[PDB]
Amino acid sequence: QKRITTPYMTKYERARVLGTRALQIAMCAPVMVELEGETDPLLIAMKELKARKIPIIIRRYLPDGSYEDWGVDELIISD
Amino acid sequence: KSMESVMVKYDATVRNSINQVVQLRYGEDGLAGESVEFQNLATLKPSNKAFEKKFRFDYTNERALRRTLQEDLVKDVLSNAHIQNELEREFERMREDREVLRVIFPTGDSKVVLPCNLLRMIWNAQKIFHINPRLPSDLHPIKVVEGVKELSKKLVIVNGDDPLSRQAQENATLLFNIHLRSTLCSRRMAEEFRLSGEAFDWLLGEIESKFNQAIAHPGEMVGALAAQSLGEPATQMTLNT
Amino acid sequence: GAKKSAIGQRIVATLPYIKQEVPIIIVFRALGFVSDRDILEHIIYDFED
Amino acid sequence: DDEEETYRLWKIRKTIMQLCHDRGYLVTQDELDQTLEEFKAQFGDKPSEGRPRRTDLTVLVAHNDDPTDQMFVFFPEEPKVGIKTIKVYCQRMQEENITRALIVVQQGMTPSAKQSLVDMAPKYILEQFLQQELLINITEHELVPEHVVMTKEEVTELLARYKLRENQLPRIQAGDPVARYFGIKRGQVVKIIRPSETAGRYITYRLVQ
Amino acid sequence: KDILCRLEHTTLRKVTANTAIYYDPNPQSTVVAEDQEWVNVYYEMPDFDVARISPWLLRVELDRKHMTDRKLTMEQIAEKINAGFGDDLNCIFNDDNAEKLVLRIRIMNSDENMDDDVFLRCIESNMLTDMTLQGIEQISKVYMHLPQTDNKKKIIITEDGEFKALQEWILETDGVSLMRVLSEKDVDPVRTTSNDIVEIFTVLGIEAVRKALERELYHVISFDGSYVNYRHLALLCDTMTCRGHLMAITRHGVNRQDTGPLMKCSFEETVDVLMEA
Repeated sequence: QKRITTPYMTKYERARVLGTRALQIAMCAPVMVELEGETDPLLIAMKELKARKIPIIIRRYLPDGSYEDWGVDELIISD
Repeated sequence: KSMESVMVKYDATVRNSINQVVQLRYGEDGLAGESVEFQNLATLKPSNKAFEKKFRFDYTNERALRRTLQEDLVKDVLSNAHIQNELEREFERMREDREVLRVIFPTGDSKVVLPCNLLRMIWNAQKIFHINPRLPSDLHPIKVVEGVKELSKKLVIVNGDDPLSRQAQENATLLFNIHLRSTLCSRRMAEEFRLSGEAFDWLLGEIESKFNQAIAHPGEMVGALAAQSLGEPATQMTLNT
Repeated sequence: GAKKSAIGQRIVATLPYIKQEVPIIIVFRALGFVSDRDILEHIIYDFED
Repeated sequence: DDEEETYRLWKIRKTIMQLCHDRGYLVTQDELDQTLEEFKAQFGDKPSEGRPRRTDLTVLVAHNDDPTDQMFVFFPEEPKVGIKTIKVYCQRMQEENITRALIVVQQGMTPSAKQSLVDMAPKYILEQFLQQELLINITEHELVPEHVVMTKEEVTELLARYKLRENQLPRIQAGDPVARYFGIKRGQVVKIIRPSETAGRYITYRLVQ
Repeated sequence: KDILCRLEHTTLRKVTANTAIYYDPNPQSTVVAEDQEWVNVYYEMPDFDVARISPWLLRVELDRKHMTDRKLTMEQIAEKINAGFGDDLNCIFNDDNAEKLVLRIRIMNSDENMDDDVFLRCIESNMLTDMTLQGIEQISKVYMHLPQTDNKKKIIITEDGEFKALQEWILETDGVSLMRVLSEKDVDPVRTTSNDIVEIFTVLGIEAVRKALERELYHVISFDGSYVNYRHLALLCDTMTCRGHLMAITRHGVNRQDTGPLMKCSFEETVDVLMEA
């Protein structure tokens, strides 16, 4: 690793990922984790985050401009 | 309007819109404002003689130790000089930490703001594990001392391979580490808490998870929060005192 | 100025349509009573103090 | 009172010994803990009709880091140092052959003397000080935090670890007394250590501009 | 109390019960009868009479109670007024035993061999207003009180180690004169503090202001009973002192900044900055 940025997902990163996953589900994104009879995109997105199956990589910008790439599975939910 | 620009970066350094650093760590502790809670050190306030007696953990009597420890554990402590030396070492280190606390505060008030309260969790642990005060602790004394050291190593506010970055984390956790040593001192654990070895391990895990949650998330705008927070007290203040 | 302090404070009187404040003695002379005693009697009814 | 003036001179000398110690110049242990009675016997009871003449109070100290580097402090009988008198001090400094030098002023130095000081910026530099300010020590005051000199290599380490520019670190003005007392070179970073209730300690870096 | 009297400012008008001008051509003339007995002993040895004798006499009466309150002696006042005036002013004083305290002043005889009348009046008025006999001009009055609060009381660590608070008399002075008070002997520089932030910047330094500002923010918030975390207070002083100079939170302070022209455009100085950009 050797990265100053925290391995755990930041609260702001968690909010954006959940919003993005919910946005994809409403559009008609294929579900990595099957919904438990849920018509609400936000509810499915939270279960997908717990599963960590979401296909999202987050790029973190350092002051020097170095970029850190973290997979959703690698990131640890803040809550 | 003036403080809205100030914000915390990914490296956790608070900076202005110009990006000039305002603080290396947010709040000088790099921890969330809500997470810190008031706790009593209970080291500086008691007299030196009272502090020495409280943490002495003397094995010479062999009867006070027998009351606070299981028969197998106390005989093992007497059998090995090294185990006794470790018990003496923690007390000596605690005395140095107490002198550091006196340097930090001339008043030396016990009250301080720290992220995790060990006492509240220990009380919850005693109820969960149904710990009995009459029963002597089943946890070996050296294991209690090693557990405090392991927890301090696990929690790092700043992680840097280069020297002075690791030292910065030690300064950030210095107050918490001194409180951790006094609360989890082997003499104190055996004398009153009598916590089981599993309960102590559970407590160490609980503190680590809460401490990681305590660290402030990067990208927060600290300046905007600070300016609005000051306004609410200003309204309470009378126009003419 | 110490010389100004030694003479004492001057009671300049503001009047309508004047560029700068006019001293009471000058305005009193303009009204009349040119003699110093006449100006003094209006300013102080009793000279006992 | 002439005797009170001698007491003031002792306070200035004791603060000067602390001031070079903050710079890192070697200082005699006795001078750091010098008492008024010892100073009064050593230099004379009173300046008027007495051995002290605002002269011979000059102190020469050699830097611990560099033996050749030395600091010399000049005391003037005149309340404001004359333009000619500073030139005489510069000639004495030329014999000393030390770039570092200090001047203590009883009152306020003439502006023309300051103009002479600025032109010779590269060598034989002089730092103006006020004798009244030297009566007390700024470092001893509780409100002033600890100041630690940092080498350029040490300054590079902090910048590299947190990816901060020298400009990013909070700036400290040259005019404030603590910067002058330490005599940190402009553009250098001086570490400030202040106790924090939340963490128990904090470290911040100040860049002199 | 004696140190408080030294700190408190005193002037000639306060010490003198009254000041009067009399015409005495010679000490023997004795226009005022009471001064003659002490004057006669002074008359036996003539001083400064060789060149000429002064026709105009300035007579000063000092209340004993005023001298006792300020711990000031007429003889010390006479020597200090003579100093810095050369031979222009000559002062003679009554014996300490005599109940009345009188200072007799004769104008310089050298000039005889500015109208002398108004010159005597001008010297008398100028000295009374600007005497600065004792104390600091900046501080009008000094008050002595003992503080109940433990923090104000001196705090020491005992051999037992229990913290001990000892009550010490403290002085409160109107106005701000931090540098002069610290210069005065038997005064603790570390304990003494000045409310004015600018005074702290001039003597203590910028970082001392940063610590003082955090303490001031905590003190004002504590007074209304509200609580604010240390982090918020620390940030406000740190951003203010980040420049290294004291800056007020005002439009002019924002105008002098490294911020871009669009921020200045949002600050109502858009026309000038955009043309400059």
